[PDB]
Amino acid sequence: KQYIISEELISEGKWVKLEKTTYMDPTGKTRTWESVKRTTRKEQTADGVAVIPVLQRTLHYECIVLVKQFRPPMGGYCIEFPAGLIDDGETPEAAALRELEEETGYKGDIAECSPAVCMDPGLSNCTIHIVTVTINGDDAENARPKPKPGDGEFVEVISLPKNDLLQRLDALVAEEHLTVDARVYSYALALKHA
Amino acid sequence: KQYIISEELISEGKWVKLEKTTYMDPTGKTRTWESVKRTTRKQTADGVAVIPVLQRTLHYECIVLVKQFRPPMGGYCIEFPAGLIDDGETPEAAALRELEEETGYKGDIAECSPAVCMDPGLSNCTIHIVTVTINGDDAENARPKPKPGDGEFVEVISLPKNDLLQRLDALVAEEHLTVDARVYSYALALKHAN
Ligand SMILES: Cc1cc(C(=O)Nc2ccn(C)n2)on1
Ligand SMILES: [Cl-]
Ligand SMILES: [Mg+2]
Ligand SMILES: [Mg+2]
Ligand SMILES: [Mg+2]
Ligand SMILES: [Mg+2]
Repeated sequence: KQYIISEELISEGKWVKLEKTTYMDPTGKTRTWESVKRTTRKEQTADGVAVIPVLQRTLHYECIVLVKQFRPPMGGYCIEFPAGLIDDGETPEAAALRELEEETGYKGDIAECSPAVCMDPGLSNCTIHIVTVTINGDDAENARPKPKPGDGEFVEVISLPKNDLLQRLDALVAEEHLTVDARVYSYALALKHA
Repeated sequence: KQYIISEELISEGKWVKLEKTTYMDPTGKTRTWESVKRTTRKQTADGVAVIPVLQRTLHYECIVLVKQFRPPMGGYCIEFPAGLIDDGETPEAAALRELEEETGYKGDIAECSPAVCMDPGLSNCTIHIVTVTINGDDAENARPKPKPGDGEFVEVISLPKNDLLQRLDALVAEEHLTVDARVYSYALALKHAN
């Protein structure tokens, strides 16, 4: 029934643009919407990846590896899955493994890769693949992992046991000014609910 | 250590604005970021998203989701029921309200998250995730009445909780829909639990 009629550029930065979207509603009426897009998306199947990194070690409970960094749009520190945009010609899986190593120091093994999923679809066209990766924390490569932050990247690693993730996140929110990502929270909630 | 120095308005629409944020990086170097914000924030958060657990005796427990055309996406998306919080509305009340408007179901609040971020490298947008149970055996949830506001057009899709990820994957492959990242994250964790 519904579909896009036109997309008009309102304003274009280096990284983000705003568009006036005209679309057909299901009654047959023409309507508009204000849409955010990135300018960096080329032939990739999504803008980025987010990594669900399950750190596995003998005689340890599994941990979910998270990152904390200052996010200028939020004006503060956020706890998130490791994540980055996909380079031109790069696969989602390669992007995931690369960002996970850059942000955390860990070398993961691919487990699964989602289809492109939408970040905030009432506002933007932005999409990611969520890539689940296991980390063999008994491997010597993963013994004392050091982040390789890029230019302007400043990332702290937080590994939380999977079996208590929601409470551990809540404890972090209680003891500090910082925001948990909605995908991380959704993941922690389902772990409780299961 | 890092903080915001100033925010420059680039473009302001009715619903969304684009800003250039100046911030201090941890090395002491001043840097810029392009940031999106909504023009509607008042509240605890921009919006709510509802995790609606449909409980009917002798049936599988279902998660109730919604399918809508999303103009920024140019396509249809599957999401948790959700909307913006009305000025002077509590998150819990916004959750029950949106759930009724979008699905027709009348639910009970189980728990409510702190404000969590939507896409923190792009925007300041935040929501509360509100877990709600729905007694599907009550008369008020027999023939649920969806009350769409002006221009909203929503289809309701209930999927079994214990199979959610496989059911979503199927909807993507066969219906060319985009699943929301929070929904996908929830589904993954249901599989990853234990
Ligand atoms: C973001 C975002 C949300 C909307 C939206 O519903 N816009 C409407 C509805 C009625 N008018 C006059 N504009 O557009 N962009
Ligand atoms: Cl529940
Ligand atoms: Mg990153
Ligand atoms: Mg990165
Ligand atoms: Mg809605
Ligand atoms: Mg509504």
